[PDB]
Amino acid sequence: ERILKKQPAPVRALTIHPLRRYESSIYDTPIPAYVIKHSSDGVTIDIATSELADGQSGSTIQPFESVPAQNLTLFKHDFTFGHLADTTDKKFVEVFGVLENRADDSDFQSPDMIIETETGHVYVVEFTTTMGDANSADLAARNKIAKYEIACLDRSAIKPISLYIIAVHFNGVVSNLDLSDEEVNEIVFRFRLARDIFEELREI
Ligand SMILES: O=C(O)C(=O)CC(=O)c1ccccc1
Ligand SMILES: [Mn+2]
Ligand SMILES: [Mn+2]
Repeated sequence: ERILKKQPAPVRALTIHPLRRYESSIYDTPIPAYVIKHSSDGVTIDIATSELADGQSGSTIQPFESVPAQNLTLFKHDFTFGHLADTTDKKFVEVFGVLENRADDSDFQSPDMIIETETGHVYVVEFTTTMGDANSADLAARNKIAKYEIACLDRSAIKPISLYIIAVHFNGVVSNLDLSDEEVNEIVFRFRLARDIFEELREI
């Protein structure tokens, strides 16, 4: 029995912390070689993690990164943020039930994460990437906010919601999380490697 579930009710509202621009500081860091291995189910990326220095950026990458067939088209997105979410996409209805007397499209939207805490707070997290610059990253983040703001606001009448975004570009991150330099660098480092592996997968 969990006592933190027995607290008075929090304010039921939508909270959005402001977006901030972060710059990567990956200053000439080893990037691991890779070989794309044919598998029964999708591919497995054989990545030479032994080439990396202990604790350098990229230390969250696994020696063998499985990419099942069903996750292939979102590889760039999912490899980039794979150290933060095992998987992505959870439907609103799975956490809130149907909002109104009748279901509608907002019940079946699925941001990359919907996290419910014992204290009764819900965190909605959306990841996105861009091949553009920091200005393109800020625009992609604002587009994800606009995509989910209505569903979050309506469901905030049930449990309070905080909506977080991470948008990655080649040289940094736009996010309303409060990220360290090392956390920014991990996201960017994985995105940069993901871009490389993608140029190969698309040719194959
Ligand atoms: O674009 C993103 O940032 C997504 O997180 C997309 C996503 O979930 C998805 C799922 C199924 C089909 C197309 C996109
Ligand atoms: Mn998604
Ligand atoms: Mn996403």
